[PDB]
Formats: sequence, C-alpha cells, structure tokens
Amino acid sequence: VTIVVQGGPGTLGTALQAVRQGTPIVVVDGSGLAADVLAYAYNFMHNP
Amino acid sequence: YYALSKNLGPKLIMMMEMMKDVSTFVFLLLIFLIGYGVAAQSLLSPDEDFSSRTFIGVLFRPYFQIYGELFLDDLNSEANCLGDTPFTECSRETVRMVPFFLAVYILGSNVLLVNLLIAMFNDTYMKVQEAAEDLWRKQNYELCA
Amino acid sequence: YYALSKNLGPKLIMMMEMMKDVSTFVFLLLIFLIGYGVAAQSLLSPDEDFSSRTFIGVLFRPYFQIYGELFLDDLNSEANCLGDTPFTECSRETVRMVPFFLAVYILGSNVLLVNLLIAMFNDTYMKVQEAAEDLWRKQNYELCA
Amino acid sequence: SVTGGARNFTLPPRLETAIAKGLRLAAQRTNAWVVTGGTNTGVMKLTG
Amino acid sequence: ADWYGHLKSVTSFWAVLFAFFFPFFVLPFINFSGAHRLRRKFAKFYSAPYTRFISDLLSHFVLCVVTSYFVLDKLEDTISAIEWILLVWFVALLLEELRQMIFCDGIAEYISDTWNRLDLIMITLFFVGFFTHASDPSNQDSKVVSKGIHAFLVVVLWLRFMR
Amino acid sequence: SLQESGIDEFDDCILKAIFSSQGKLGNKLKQAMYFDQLDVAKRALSEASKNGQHNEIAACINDNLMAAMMHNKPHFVELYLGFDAKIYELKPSEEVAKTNITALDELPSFALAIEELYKREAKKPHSHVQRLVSLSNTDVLGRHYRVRDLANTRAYNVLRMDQIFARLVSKDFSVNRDFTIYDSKYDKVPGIQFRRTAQASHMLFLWAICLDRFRMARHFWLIGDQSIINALVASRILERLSTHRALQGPHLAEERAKMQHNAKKFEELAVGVLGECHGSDSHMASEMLHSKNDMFNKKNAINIAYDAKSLAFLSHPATQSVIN
Amino acid sequence: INALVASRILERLSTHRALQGPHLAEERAKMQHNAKKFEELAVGVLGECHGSDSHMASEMLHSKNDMFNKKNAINIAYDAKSLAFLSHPATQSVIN
Amino acid sequence: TTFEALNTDKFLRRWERERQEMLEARVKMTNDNVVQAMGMMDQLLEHM
Amino acid sequence: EYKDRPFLPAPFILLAHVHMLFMRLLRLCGVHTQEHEKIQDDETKRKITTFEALNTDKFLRRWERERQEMLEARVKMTNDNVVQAMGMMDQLLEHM
Ligand SMILES: Nc1ncnc2c1ncn2[C@@H]1O[C@H](COP(=O)(O)OP(=O)(O)OC[C@H]2O[C@@H](O)[C@H](O)[C@@H]2O)[C@@H](O)[C@H]1O
Ligand SMILES: CC(C)CCC[C@@H](C)[C@H]1CC[C@H]2[C@@H]3CC=C4C[C@@H](O)CC[C@]4(C)[C@H]3CC[C@]12C
Ligand SMILES: CC(C)CCC[C@@H](C)[C@H]1CC[C@H]2[C@@H]3CC=C4C[C@@H](O)CC[C@]4(C)[C@H]3CC[C@]12C
Ligand SMILES: CC(C)CCC[C@@H](C)[C@H]1CC[C@H]2[C@@H]3CC=C4C[C@@H](O)CC[C@]4(C)[C@H]3CC[C@]12C
Ligand SMILES: CC(C)CCC[C@@H](C)[C@H]1CC[C@H]2[C@@H]3CC=C4C[C@@H](O)CC[C@]4(C)[C@H]3CC[C@]12C
Ligand SMILES: CC(C)CCC[C@@H](C)[C@H]1CC[C@H]2[C@@H]3CC=C4C[C@@H](O)CC[C@]4(C)[C@H]3CC[C@]12C
Ligand SMILES: CC(C)CCC[C@@H](C)[C@H]1CC[C@H]2[C@@H]3CC=C4C[C@@H](O)CC[C@]4(C)[C@H]3CC[C@]12C
Ligand SMILES: [Mg+2]
Repeated sequence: VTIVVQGGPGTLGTALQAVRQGTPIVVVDGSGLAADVLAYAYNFMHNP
Repeated sequence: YYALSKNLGPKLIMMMEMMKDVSTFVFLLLIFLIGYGVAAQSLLSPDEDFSSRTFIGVLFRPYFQIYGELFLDDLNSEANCLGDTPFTECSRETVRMVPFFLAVYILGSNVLLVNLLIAMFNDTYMKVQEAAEDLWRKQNYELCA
Repeated sequence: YYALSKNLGPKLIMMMEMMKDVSTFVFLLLIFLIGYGVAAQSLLSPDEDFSSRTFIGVLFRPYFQIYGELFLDDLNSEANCLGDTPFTECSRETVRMVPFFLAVYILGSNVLLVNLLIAMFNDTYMKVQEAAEDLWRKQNYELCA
Repeated sequence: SVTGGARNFTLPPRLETAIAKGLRLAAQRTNAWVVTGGTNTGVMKLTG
Repeated sequence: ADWYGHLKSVTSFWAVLFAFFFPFFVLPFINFSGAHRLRRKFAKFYSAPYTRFISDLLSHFVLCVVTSYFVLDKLEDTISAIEWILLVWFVALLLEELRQMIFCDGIAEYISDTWNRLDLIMITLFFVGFFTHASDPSNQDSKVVSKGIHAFLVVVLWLRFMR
Repeated sequence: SLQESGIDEFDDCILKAIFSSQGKLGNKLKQAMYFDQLDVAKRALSEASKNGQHNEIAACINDNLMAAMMHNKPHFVELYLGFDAKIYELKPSEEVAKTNITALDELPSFALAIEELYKREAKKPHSHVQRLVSLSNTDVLGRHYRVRDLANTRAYNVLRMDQIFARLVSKDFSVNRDFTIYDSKYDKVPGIQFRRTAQASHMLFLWAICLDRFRMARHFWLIGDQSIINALVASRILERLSTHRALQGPHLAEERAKMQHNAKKFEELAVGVLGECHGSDSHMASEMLHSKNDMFNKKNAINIAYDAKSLAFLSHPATQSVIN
Repeated sequence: INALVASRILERLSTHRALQGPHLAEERAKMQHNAKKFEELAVGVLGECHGSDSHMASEMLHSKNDMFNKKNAINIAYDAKSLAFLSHPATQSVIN
Repeated sequence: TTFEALNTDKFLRRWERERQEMLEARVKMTNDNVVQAMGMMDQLLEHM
Repeated sequence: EYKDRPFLPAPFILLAHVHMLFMRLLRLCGVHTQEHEKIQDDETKRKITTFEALNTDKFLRRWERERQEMLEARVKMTNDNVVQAMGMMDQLLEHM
C-alpha cells in the first residue's frame, strides 16, 4: 500500500510505477500539490 | 380492643409473627440449655440420686442466666468452695470448670442466640411494616363484621 | 437433625458464620479484658505475691462484668473500704479508682464492642439470609447422600 | 510505501498531526515494513 | 513488593515466625526472588520490613507479658532486676522515639498519628512511676502510688498493642 | 478526503486498498484482524463464497485461526467457524524439538500450537500462568512430586496442564486423551469428523479456561459436546483459580473477583441447559442426571456439581426432583 | 367476583397438598404472581368504579350475589383473603 | 447426548432472543439503524 | 513506618542506635568511608513522560468510547439524528 502525501513530478513517477506494476495506491485529498491532481483525476474519471 | 388505632393494630400481628420466631428461638435455645444444665448439675452435685430436684436444677439456673442474672454467689455457695477468691480452694477440682462451661454457655446464648433473635425480629418487623395498613384495614373490617 | 426443616437449616450455617465473628470479638475483647484485669488486680491487691489466684483474679471478674453482673458489693468487700457510701473512707487511696477504670472498661466493652457485634451480626445475617434456600437445598442433598 | 514531496512539504499542523496519528496507529497495528525516500527533508523526515 | 521485598509472595504468618525463631531452619526454605549465598539469604530475609514488623510485634508482646508479671507481682524493698530490664528497655524505646522524631517529615507529621502520642504517654508515665518507686524504695505507700501509676501504664500498653 | 471524513475511516481506506490487491488472502485476513473490521472481512468471505472459490479460503483460515487465537479476537474465531474451519489441522509457528518421550511423540501437531499459545501467554511479565507452573512443583508429564532443559523448554505442554487441571478439579478426575484417532487411516468411519474437532475444541477450551477468556471458552463449549459437565468443570477450575496459592495478594484481588464473575457465568449456563431440560422431557432429564460419566470415576453430575461446589445447580427444580 | 374467585382458586392452588415439594416452588411462586395480577384487576375495575358514581359503586358492593349463598363481594374478598381489595377507598368507604 | 445437544441449541436460541429483548441492545440497534437510515437517506438525496 | 526501622527488637535496638551513631560519626562527617546515591537518566525519565502521555491519550480515547457507550448519550444522539433525518426528509419532499 503506497500513500501519496502532497508531492511533485517524481512522486507522480512513483505513483506511475506503482500503478503500472500493480501496487494499489492511497491518495489523500485536501493535502496539497500532486494529491489534488490525482484526486481530481480519479474523481473526474470514476466518481459517479 | 387495640385494633381501632392505627399504631397498635399492626403491632399485634407483628407480635404474633414475632412469637413464631420466639418458638424458633426456643428450638435453638433448648439444646444449649439442657446440655449446660446436665453438665453443670453433674459438676455441682456428684454422687447424688436422681429426683425432681435434679430436674429443677437443670431447668432453673440455665434459663435465668441468659437474661443477665448470674448466680455466681449462689454457685459459690452451692459448690462449697471457700476463699476470698471464689474458686481457688475447693474440696473437689471439678467444680472449677463450673464458671468455664458458664463462659461458653453465655457465649452460646447471651451474645449469640439473642442477637440472632434481634436479626430475625428486624427482618420480621420489615416484613410486617412494609404491609401494615392493609392488616389494619382488614382488622377494621373484622371489627365491623 | 435440624437440617430437614427450612427454618433451622440455614440457622446452623448462620450460627457457624456468626461464630467466626465471635472469634473476631474474642480478638477485640482480650486486650481490654487483660488490660483492665492486670490494672484492677494490681489496684485491689498491692504487695501480694504472684500465683494462680492472681491469674483467676485477672480472668474472672473482667469477663463477667461485661454481661451485666457488676460485682460492686464484692469489690467493696475486696477493697476493705468501710462506710455507708462504698468508696469514701478506705485505707488506701488507690482503690477509689477501682470503679473509675471499671467505668472506662464498660464504656470499652458493654456499650461499645457488644454493639459492634450487633452490627457484624446484622451484616452476617444479611449475607446468610439473601442466600438461605440454596444452603438448605445443599444440606437436603447432604442428608440424601 | 510512503511517497511525497521532499523539499516542498508545507502543511498546517492540525492536518500534519492527523496524518501523523493515522500513520502512527497504522504502523502500530500493522507491524509493516515502511519504504520511504532516504533523505532528511519533509515527509520522509516526518515518517522517520 | 516493598513490603515483602526479597521474599516473593508465598509466605505464611507461621512460616516467617518459625524462620524468625529458628535462623538455622531458614536456610532449607529455598531462596525466594559458598558463604555469600547463605549470608545473602539471611541478609535478604532480615532486611525485609515484614520481618521488622513481626520483630516489633513479638518484642512488644514480650514487653506486655513481662510488665504484666511485673505489675501483678509484689515489688521488693530494693530495685529488682526486672525493673532494671524495663528501665533499659524503655530507654531503648525513648531513643527509638527520638530516632523517629529526627528522621521524619516534621514534628506535626510525627505527632498527628495517635500511636506516637500514646507511646509518648507510656514512656512519660513509666518514668513518672519509676521515679515514684525509686524516690524511696523502703516505703509501702510509694509502692502503692507507683503501682497505681503502673496500672495506667499497663492499660495504655495494651491499648498500644492494637497497632 | 482528509478534512471531509472522520479520523477512524483511514484504517478503512488502507484496508480497502489491502482488499483491492488480489492473491494474498491470508495476509489480507490478517490485516483485517489487525484493523478489527469484522463486517468488512465477513463481506469479503461472503463475496468469495458467492463467487465459488474455496481452496484459497481453506489455505488461509487455518493460519487465520492460529493468528486469531494468538492475538485474542473472539468474534473472528466465531466468524471463521461455519466456513469449514477444521480446528484439528492447526500448525504452530516454530518447530518443537525432540525430547525422547513416547507420549510426547504422539502429539498430532496442533498440541504444539496449544503449547505455543501457552508459551506466548507465559511470556508476559507478572503472569499467573508462570507462577502457577512454578508453584505446581510437578514433572514434564504431570506426575506429582518428581521435581532439566526438556522440563524448561517444554514446560507448558498440554498434558502437564491437563494434569494441573486434573488436580485442580479434585483428586479423582483422571482425564483421558486419544491421539491415535488423529490419522489418515481412520477416515472411512462416518462420525469421526465430529470427534476429531470436539475433544480438540475441549483442549482449546482448557486453554480458554486458563487465560480467563469467556467468549472463546463459550464458543469452544458450543463446538464441543457434554456441555453441562464441561460447564461445571469450568466453574470448578475458575473457582480454584480464584484462590489457588499465587492469587493471594492485594494487587490481584479485582482480577480474582473477575474469576468469580466468570465462574458465575458458566454455572448460570449449566442451569440454563438444565432449564431447557426442565422445559421438555423431565423424565429424560432425570435419566440424564442419573447417568454415569466416563470423564470421572463413575459418578453422576450432581456429585460433579457437589465437587464443583455450585449452589445454583443444586437449587434447580430438576435436580431437586431427582434428590426428592 | 370472577377475579376474586380467580385469586382464591390460585391462592388455594399455590399450596393445596400436592405442591409442597422443593421441586415445584418457583411454580407455586408463579401461582402467587398470577393470583396478584387478578386481584390487581379487581382493584382496577373498582378503581374505575371509584372514578365515577361512587354511590352506585357503594350500591354494587352492597349488592347480593347469586353465585354464592347471598353474600356481598366484601365477604367474597374476605373469603378470598385479598388485602388489596380491602384496602381500596371505595371498600373502606362502605366499611366506614 | 442428542437430547442434550438439542436442548443446548434451544437454550442458546432462547438466550439470544432474551438478550435481544433487553433495553440496552434495543437502544443500540435503534441507534445503528437510525445511522444506517441517514446513510440511505443521503443516497436518496444524492439521487434526487 | 517499618521501612525506616533498624530491625533489632526493643531491648537490643540501643545497640543498633550505637551502630547508627557510629555511622553518623564516621559517615557524613570527618573520616567518611563511602556515601551511596543514585540519579535517574534523562532518557529514562523522557521514556516515562512519553509513556505517561501515550497512556493519557489511550485513557481519554477509552473514556470517550465508554462515555458514548452510556444510555443517555445514545438516547441523545438518537434524538438529534432523528431530528436531522426529518430535516433531510423535508429536503427530499421539497425536492419531490
Ligand atoms: N528525494 C529527494 N530529496 C531531496 N530533494 C529532492 C528529492 N526529489 C526531488 N528533490 C528536489 O527537490 C525539489 C522539491 O521537489 P518536491 O516536489 O518537494 O519532491 P518531488 O520532486 O516530489 O520528489 C519526489 C521523490 O520523493 C520520494 O517521495 C519519491 O521517491 C520521489 O522520488 C525538486 O525540485 C527536486 O529537484
Ligand atoms: C427454650 C426456653 C424458653 C426454655 C423454656 C423454659 C422452661 C422449660 C423452664 C425454664 C424455667 C423452669 C421453671 C424453673 C423453676 C420451677 C420451680 C419448680 O418448683 C417447679 C418447676 C419450675 C416451675 C420450672 C418449670 C419449667 C421452666 C419454666
Ligand atoms: C480437647 C478438649 C475438649 C479435651 C477435654 C478436656 C477434659 C475432658 C479434661 C482435660 C483436662 C482435664 C482435667 C485435668 C486435671 C484435673 C485435676 C484432677 O485433680 C481432677 C480432674 C481434672 C479437673 C481434669 C478433668 C477433665 C479435664 C478437664
Ligand atoms: C476447645 C475448648 C473446649 C478447650 C477446652 C479447655 C480445657 C481443656 C481447659 C480450659 C480451662 C481448664 C481448667 C482451668 C483450671 C483448672 C484448675 C486446676 O486446679 C485443675 C484443672 C482445671 C479445672 C482446668 C481443666 C482444663 C480446662 C477446662
Ligand atoms: C475474649 C473472652 C471470651 C475471654 C475468654 C474467657 C476465658 C479466657 C476466661 C474467662 C473466665 C475464665 C474462668 C474464670 C474462673 C475460673 C475458675 C478457676 O478456678 C480456674 C480458671 C477458670 C475456669 C477461668 C478459666 C478461663 C476463663 C474461662
Ligand atoms: C484521660 C482520662 C483517662 C482522664 C483521667 C482522669 C484522672 C486524672 C482522674 C479521674 C478521677 C480521679 C480520681 C477521683 C477521686 C479520687 C479520690 C481522692 O481522694 C484521691 C484521688 C482520686 C483517686 C482521683 C485521682 C485522679 C482521677 C483518676
Ligand atoms: C493524663 C492522665 C491520664 C494522667 C494519669 C493520672 C494518674 C497517673 C495520676 C493522676 C492523679 C494521681 C493521683 C493523685 C492523688 C493521689 C492521692 C495519694 O494519696 C495516692 C495517689 C493518688 C490517688 C494519685 C495516683 C496517680 C494519679 C491517679
Ligand atoms: Mg513509634
């Protein structure tokens, strides 16, 4: 289980190689920089 | 004629249901009485023939020694022990246990069975006094009938 | 043979668990007894040699003065104080504290430790009487066994 | 695995104690092997 | 754990009383929680506060029995050796009460207990009774007044024995 | 969401990311047992039983019982039973060494897991288990007055604690075990999958009468048979655990009062099964109370309750109907 | 009248001669509990008769019964030995 | 033994029914069913 | 009381006082042999204060869970959640 707390470009690279190697991720929304990007992308794509 | 008043009317029914615990205390008391009476009348009077006077001697002093009247001057005159101290220089040495059995008896009776009767009379007065006015109204109807 | 009836059967188990509080009252009572006995036998008889009669004098009258039998005529004859008032014109002035210690003793024992034993016997009869019928049914099984 | 921004970490203390209390109870109850970045700046310093 | 000390938890009253009265039978009792083994055994046995409590009980019971035999018997024309033993005894209790006076948290913390007031009362009335008897030993009335003070002494000795 | 959710939803979202990964079902149920979410793991096993998978569940749940007995979760061991739990196939964490004993070599590999649970129970400081074995003064096979490395590393075996409970009831228990039942050759007989859990559940019931755990002893009392006799044995073992000789200080007293409270709950359970036996067929209940027991030296259950000293079982009207 | 007959029949069922053992005692205590419920019901109907027209309730308690040998309901309650029916204020108004 | 096992199951069903007839478990299941009713009501609003 | 006593009984406690006066004359005076004292470490007392703070937070979380397990707070949150359910239900009607 990988937890993304705020982050930058290399944090999105570790999230990219976490998802592309099948490791599930936890993104905490409302925290900051890249976690709002990942939460906005998942809430745009899959949230009904 | 005490059933007209609201106080004395439940106190009669309380006195009858206390007299049942008195008969319970009779069945608890007669064992210690007759046992200390046969033992004390044997230790005071050895080599004496059986009569009705021995039966008065097993009924008289045990019963009245639980109410506070200790007969130690009369037991000292009865055991024929002479001295300023009441039991040192007796003729026989078996009468010096006549206080000692008496000690065990009043520890059987004066402080033990009597305070058991205060405990049963407290539970008896609670079992009457939670339901007193219904017994008074029943006796008011029995006065009318 | 009292275990067949539903009344006397818990009263035996109540009498044994009251006899444990009797032994507790023995351990509380022996301090005041032996202390007033050594003090009163020293104040009544000065310049007297120790024997078994002194040990009868420290065990006999303290024990029987807590049950109501006060020996004040025998203490007045023992202290050799002469008068219509029992303690005014004595030979020695230290025997006039022989009632006074006695006053403190019965305030130690006759009104204090005995009423502590009524309080422990009330709690003992409550701890028996909330669970009496299970003890009676257990003794009915022990009669059958 | 914990990932995050190293030198751009700037959070309020209430949210930092909330993430720290959740990660402390998760690391206490989990007995897990925590893989972070190795450097002493930011969220790896906080996880250490 | 401060009360038992190095004695674990499984000890009776009669076990520590029999090991107090027989120091050579203490050793078979295993050590709970060559020369240094047995010595550290009676060092950790006699360093416990429970052994000090049973030593002060039994020693105050030996006092109350010995002063009961002192007060109930007749006094002599001279000072007897049992009165000398009670004088040296109560000096040792007077040095123990001054030892508890200096090694305390205060004067009021010492005197706020009932037992320290009572033990001073019995030390004060024993020195008043012994100076009453030893002011004039060859008089009967001084023995009468001294046995009258010693009656109050043996009453408050039995009343201290409740501690 | 950090500020829009609660503080106790973060363990739910880590456990939801744990259940998002597939293929690690024993470690997924282990982190479900660590995060104490019972209904989420019940929904996971219900979705796995609905989808038709059973072989990953039957691999996972034996180590999940072992970890749930080791970490004291009673609702999880209530939950994993009913899903073909198979209590007798438990395996320990480590391997027991050879001790050159013919009785200890016949133990069928779950008794070492019971001894591993006893060794994990005795590893806590100020435990009553280690002081009770140290005040037992017995051998490794449980023989009285026979007091080694074997007797120290294998000091908490199940036969020694069986002899401690056999002395803890009375002087006439004489507990029997049959470890030659647990074999692959005795498979053609029908009812033995009853018997191979039930005595085995009784062994874990004795571990759950040692550690003052009421819910797990109630659940293994539910699984095993002879419920009245084992409830009165449970009340006698907790009533002799409530004094013994090590629980005599002032620092254990509410703990030993807790022992009295558990003892009272099992004797209420014994009355309640006999209350159901007073509900219907009381002549059959009178034949049950007159029936002899093979777990004692041929005495019936009223003599077992008198040796237990149980007042509520003697005051029942069916027992008083047999006595009257 | 049927509630006081119910309390008297359950109060004589609570002893009789067959319910004397230790094995029936909670059962006979159950008999006492039912008996108490019907005597509460008798008080409650008379409580409704103390709610309105108490002179008509006094004529009801003075009325003779054909189910007995011409005795009124206070004598029926005394033969029932019912303490709660005798302690009601309408019955005590008739007695007073 | 089968009569004892059937009476054990009848006692545990009757004790489960009597344990759910207490006031504490009734107030507890009333509280949790009102919380689940607010969750299903929040699903009804979001659907409206 | 009995932590600070010298052990030897009353008759012989004067010999222990002479021994205590000899240790008072030798030690904490001139010609002292040895004096013994002990001081706790800072990391051990820091472990005590962090253990005390973690047990304070575990007690206040357990006392908050036990205070919400009482019947009064359960009836109170049941009442306020039913009032909030009627407010969300009034939003559902107005939406219908
Ligand atoms: N691990 C690091 N330590 C120190 N400095 C770093 C690191 N990674 C990047 N930097 C530099 O510090 C600056 C701050 O960038 P941040 O956004 O704070 O960190 P980020 O770029 O997200 O680095 C992510 C890195 O951290 C780990 O969690 C993860 O493994 C990833 O490699 C960046 O411009 C970068 O050049
Ligand atoms: C359990 C308790 C109440 C015992 C009951 C006391 C009865 C049995 C005893 C106690 C005292 C006894 C009396 C004592 C003295 C006398 C005088 C004698 O000339 C005839 C017998 C007579 C009259 C006794 C009769 C029986 C008696 C009343
Ligand atoms: C265990 C207990 C109950 C034993 C019972 C004690 C009785 C039976 C025994 C023990 C001591 C005995 C006494 C010892 C000495 C004497 C002195 C002798 O000149 C007369 C008999 C007399 C007075 C004995 C009477 C009987 C006696 C009191
Ligand atoms: C368990 C209980 C009953 C113990 C019994 C105590 C017995 C053994 C003791 C207690 C008091 C004792 C008596 C006290 C004094 C004397 C006077 C002496 O000159 C002869 C023996 C005699 C008469 C004793 C006999 C034995 C005696 C009765
Ligand atoms: C705490 C209370 C119960 C004290 C116990 C009382 C005992 C120890 C005392 C009280 C009265 C005493 C008795 C009083 C009188 C005598 C007669 C004498 O010739 C021998 C001793 C003897 C027989 C005593 C024996 C001991 C005795 C029974
Ligand atoms: C705290 C309590 C114990 C106070 C003690 C009271 C003492 C000091 C008092 C109370 C009663 C007093 C006694 C009363 C009367 C007399 C008679 C007189 O001719 C000589 C003194 C003498 C014998 C007194 C001595 C002192 C005395 C014993
Ligand atoms: C504070 C209290 C307890 C002090 C104790 C009081 C005792 C120890 C003292 C106080 C007063 C004293 C008494 C005062 C006067 C007399 C008269 C004398 O001819 C004989 C002694 C006698 C009778 C004394 C005996 C001892 C005595 C009673
Ligand atoms: Mg002191």
